[PDB]
Amino acid sequence: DSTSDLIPAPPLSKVPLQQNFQDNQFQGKWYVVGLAGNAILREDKDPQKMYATIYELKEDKSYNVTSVLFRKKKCDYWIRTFVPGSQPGEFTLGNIKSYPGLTSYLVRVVSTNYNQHAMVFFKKVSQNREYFKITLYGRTKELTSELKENFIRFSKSLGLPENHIVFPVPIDQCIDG
Ligand SMILES: O=C(NCCCN(CCCCN(CCCNC(=O)c1cccc(=O)n1O)C(=O)c1cccc(=O)n1O)C(=O)c1cccc(=O)n1O)c1cccc(=O)n1O
Ligand SMILES: [Am+3]
Ligand SMILES: [Cl-]
Repeated sequence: DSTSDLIPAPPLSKVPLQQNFQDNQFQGKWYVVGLAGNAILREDKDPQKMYATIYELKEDKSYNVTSVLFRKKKCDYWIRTFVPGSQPGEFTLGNIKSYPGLTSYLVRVVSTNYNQHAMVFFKKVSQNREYFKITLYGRTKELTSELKENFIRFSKSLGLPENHIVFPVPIDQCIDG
């Protein structure tokens, strides 16, 4: 039992897909350098820490995707599968039935140059609520003011105000394996 209120998800027409997506080149470790979404809230008290996400391309061309987070003084690992969707660079979550409440989960790689930066769009419906986010990935923990501003401009184009955009603080624990 609850009430909640969310900024509506954008139409998918407003979310570009990276042209000629190269699944092999996208593999390896990415740091989460920016986050924006209808459940992202800039929280001064307890700032969001950076985490890392590792993409491994399997034989069947799905990804095994592993996120590594520092929480409660430990390294925490979240492993899931991205299954190729309706065009290259688009995916759905594998084994959706195994996640209670979850009815849909879409990933779309918006842009990347494979060896420095990427922006990836996610949309999920859980308990009948529609969440969306944009993740800014870096191959390193830093990215430029310019790239941050581009991410902010893109996020705003999807209806997000500035207080729904955060830049996680770089850390050294866990994520530099
Ligand atoms: O609104 C979104 N995100 C911002 C709030 C994140 N958060 C606060 C942080 C929680 C900490 N964790 C979660 C790590 C563990 N997770 C899970 O066992 C899990 C299982 C199944 C689906 C799923 O989504 N998760 O996370 C991350 O930091 C983390 C790292 C990497 C990828 C990732 O996805 N997460 O969350 C939430 O509580 C939340 C609210 C609403 C939806 C939602 O999925 N989550 O996780 C969102 C929109 C659309 C797809 C989507 O996956 N997300 O997260
Ligand atoms: Am999530
Ligand atoms: Cl991620």
